[PDB]
Amino acid sequence: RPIRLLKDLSSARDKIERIYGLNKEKLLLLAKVKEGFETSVFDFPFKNIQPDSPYFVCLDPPCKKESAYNKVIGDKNRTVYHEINKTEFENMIKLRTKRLKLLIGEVDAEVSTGDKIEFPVLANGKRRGFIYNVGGLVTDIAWLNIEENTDIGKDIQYLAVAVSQYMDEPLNEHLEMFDKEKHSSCIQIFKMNTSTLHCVKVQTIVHSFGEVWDLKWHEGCHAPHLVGCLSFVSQEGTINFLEIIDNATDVHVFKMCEKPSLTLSLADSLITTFDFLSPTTVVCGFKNGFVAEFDLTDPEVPSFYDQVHDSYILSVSTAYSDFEDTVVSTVAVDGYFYIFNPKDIATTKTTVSRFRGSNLVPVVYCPQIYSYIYSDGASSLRAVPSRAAFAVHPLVSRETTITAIGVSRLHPMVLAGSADGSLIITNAARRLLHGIKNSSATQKSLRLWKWDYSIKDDKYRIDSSYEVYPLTVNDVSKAKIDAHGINITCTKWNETSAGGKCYAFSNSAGLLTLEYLS
Amino acid sequence: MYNPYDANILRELAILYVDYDRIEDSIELYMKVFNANVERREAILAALENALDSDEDRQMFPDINWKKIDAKYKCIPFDWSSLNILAELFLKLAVSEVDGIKTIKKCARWIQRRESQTFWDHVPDDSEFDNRRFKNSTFDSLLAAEKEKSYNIPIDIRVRLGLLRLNTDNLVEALNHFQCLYDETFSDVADLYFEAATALTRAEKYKEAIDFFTPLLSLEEWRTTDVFKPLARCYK
Repeated sequence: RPIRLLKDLSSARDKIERIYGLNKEKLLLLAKVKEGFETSVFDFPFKNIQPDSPYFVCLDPPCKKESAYNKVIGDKNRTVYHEINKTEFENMIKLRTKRLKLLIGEVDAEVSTGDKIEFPVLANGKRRGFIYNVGGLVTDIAWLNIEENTDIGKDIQYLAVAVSQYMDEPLNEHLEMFDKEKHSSCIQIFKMNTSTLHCVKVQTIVHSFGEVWDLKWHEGCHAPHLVGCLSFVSQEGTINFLEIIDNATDVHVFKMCEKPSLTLSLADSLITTFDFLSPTTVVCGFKNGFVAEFDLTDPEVPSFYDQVHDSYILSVSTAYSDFEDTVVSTVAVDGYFYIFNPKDIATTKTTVSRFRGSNLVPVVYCPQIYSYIYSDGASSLRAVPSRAAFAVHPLVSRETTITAIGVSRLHPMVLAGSADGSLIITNAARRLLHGIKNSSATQKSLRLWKWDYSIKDDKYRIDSSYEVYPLTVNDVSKAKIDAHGINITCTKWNETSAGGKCYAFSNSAGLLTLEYLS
Repeated sequence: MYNPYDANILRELAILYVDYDRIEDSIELYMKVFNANVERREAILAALENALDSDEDRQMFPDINWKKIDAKYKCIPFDWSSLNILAELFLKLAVSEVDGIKTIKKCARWIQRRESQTFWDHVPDDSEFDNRRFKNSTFDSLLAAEKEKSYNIPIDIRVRLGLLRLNTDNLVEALNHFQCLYDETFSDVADLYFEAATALTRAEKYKEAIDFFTPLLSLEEWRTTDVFKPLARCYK
């Protein structure tokens, strides 16, 4: 057959062998995922992500593959810090003074910096978890993971939030992505129990690296003195790795950083996004459209420095597999989405699409179904398998741009947040692993929450009401403008088995929110 | 040392520490008495469990080993009589106001035998003091007896907390506390209204101060310069 457009893959078995190949050990995972999640339309049984489940499936990210601390850091490169008082902390990082009026169902509150609010009882069911107020622009969030075989309490878990001293203004001289900008910004590190949802701000780290994004914990940076190690790109144009050294106490501490354990930098170019290809090497993008793989052990010179885009590379993502090459995907302001193999870019570069030039394009990898998940830079969520770039399947349509996307290593549930304050959940596996014919009716999505705001009343008005949106396949792109603070800036599931039903999301005013899906 | 069991010696000694410029030590003297009271209820109900496994509470449980248990746990009885002045001692401190509010929560909840309802000191809102209590998701999980117990703190302590919330600039909770002053008999609270209106004046809440002072213009004891001077200033 001349199999050259998605409509040629009419037979369900033909689709699966064309999109996923014939490696017997690879096909097992798809059968397990299908049976373990076909009935999981909007939620999944806790029993399916547990380490003993008959349907248990788990693919570790490449950074977890071997111990990295002695290679990436070690005693030769410990992070340099000093402790500080609350008076000087508040002198630089002017987090929001005036309280915000939240409404959550029937409850009002005026909520100050740090005011945890458990969900009040709501008419549509047993909501569990909390709203918060982090007090400035949440630019990124990152859940840590701990191996459940360790002596650490299986229900304790950690989360980090990167917070700007800048506020509800969306255009500022200080959030510029084009040029290098060092300024004071911070990381709030939270310890919480997945069992009782009780949470404490353990450490606050202050740094002059400017705003922080693409924030991720290195799951191989294990040492008895560390919580973990926290990795990010910063507005000073460098990649900074810093040690989250553990306290002898549950009491809060404020810290300032003089030198991070490992700084990746390059002459006359600013690094813009990054991802791990192994426990000790990272792919990264630059302002000038270049791509490079740095060695965390030998950070002086990159392994390669090749041009791949015409302008600012926005997001880079790794599609790891136990059966195929570690391909990398990239999108830029030039709108191209390219997939390539770092062994040789020039012989392997492939195009999935060209978008309208859009200044925030979330891209993530769903390792349970070997598919990239992306916003089209406008208002649709789409899936593309790494080995069949033409097989683009649209997942959901929204009236305003998709601004943040999250996915986990234990389940195929995708979370997407639009700049209208809507948060939606959908099962990507139901689209990828099944036939094309009845796609306009067999795949659906659910709104888990919606923020809203009043210009005159000045409230943030979180709506618990669930809404079902069916898949409009032939749909138009849309762009409804909405209140500056209500856009969703990040969204991520906890990926441990104990925490696997827990997720976190943030608006841009500061209203970080977590729920345990039970 | 000669008598650790007299409330007068404690009150006067605590007052001398306030004039000694150690209001902190005055609260430290109180904390040790409150702790002894908390420990006594843990001991009294543990002794009930021992009697089962074999003061009006003595008449309720005469099978307990009361001689040894009470000889070991003899103490000054802590109650609202102590807590109103302790709340005023935090208002006298004018520092660590949030910790003062938390201290008053711990004490007020223990007086009602509801101390085991631990979530009320973790949450930021004063929900347990109002019909708001039904709205928090942890309340529906309580035992029927725990739901039947009293949540009704004295109007005095409610005003002391309203003043402390206002000092922390938590104006919404200050009004939530002061609302009961408009439900109770004015004849028994007009002095608290003077303190609330003057404290609102200190907080630059001049419109609210006038509103809180308005009832005082109805009695000859309160139709005075202490009200006319703030009224005129707030209007200026």
